[PDB]
Amino acid sequence: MNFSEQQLINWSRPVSTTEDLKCQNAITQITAALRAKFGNRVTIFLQGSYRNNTNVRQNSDVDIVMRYDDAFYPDLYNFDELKADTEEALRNVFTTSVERKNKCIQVNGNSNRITADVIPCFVLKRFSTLQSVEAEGIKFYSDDNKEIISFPEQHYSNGTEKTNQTYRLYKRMVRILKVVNYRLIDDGEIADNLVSSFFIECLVYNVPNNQFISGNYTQTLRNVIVKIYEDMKNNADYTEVNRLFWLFSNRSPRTRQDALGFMQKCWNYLGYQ
Ligand SMILES: [Mg+2]
Repeated sequence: MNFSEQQLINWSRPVSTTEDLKCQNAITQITAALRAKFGNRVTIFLQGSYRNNTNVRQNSDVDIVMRYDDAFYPDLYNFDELKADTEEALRNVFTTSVERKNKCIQVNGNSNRITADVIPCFVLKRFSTLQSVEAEGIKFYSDDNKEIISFPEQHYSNGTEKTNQTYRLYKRMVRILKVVNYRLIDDGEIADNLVSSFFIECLVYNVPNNQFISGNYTQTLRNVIVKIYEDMKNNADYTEVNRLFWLFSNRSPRTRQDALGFMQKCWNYLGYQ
């Protein structure tokens, strides 16, 4: 195949992490700006690639969640106002670096801090039929009126558990496939939204643990791609990493065909035979 075992190992490593000075600087500065307005009425935490340790690009943007939750976690008002107040708190400090986006407020970085997406949100509680329990996550609204929900804590914990059980290969395989995704996008071979990082993470999550072969990145990656590809042809019922909801739920526009096509492009790019 086209890339050596060592090249796959190199691609499997995290590139940006929460240890990075520029990441710490962004979190510190943004946290101070938000606390100046909201005090203890919010919980601030990370989600996305810095939280799950799946970054494969230098100087990656960080996703900082600001959960307005005074009603649920009190000190021992609609979403439009929350997001506007969040934007104001950030603009007072970061001025022209602040840009409102559809699902977040972006705070553009500089020589000393990474860019950050600040995600104002509320507590969400929803019943999971998969687990027959009420689950707690977050909810917010996009500027184009979609209700966006997430379970970042359960996503974090389940992904960490799987990597701990697979010789650390679960997240290493996610990272490799994210690298291939960016390369295919840069080459114009796939659209930049054929698959997202979240989608890749969920696809690999559903590959059984016994497909991850200690110390064999080439064969593990082969197993991962073949398993997802075949599962997509076979109409498989994949879960999200959070194990609370189905990946191919009728709430989500992404499809098994998207995953099948992505796996094919990865297989061809990597040169497996
Ligand atoms: Mg992200």
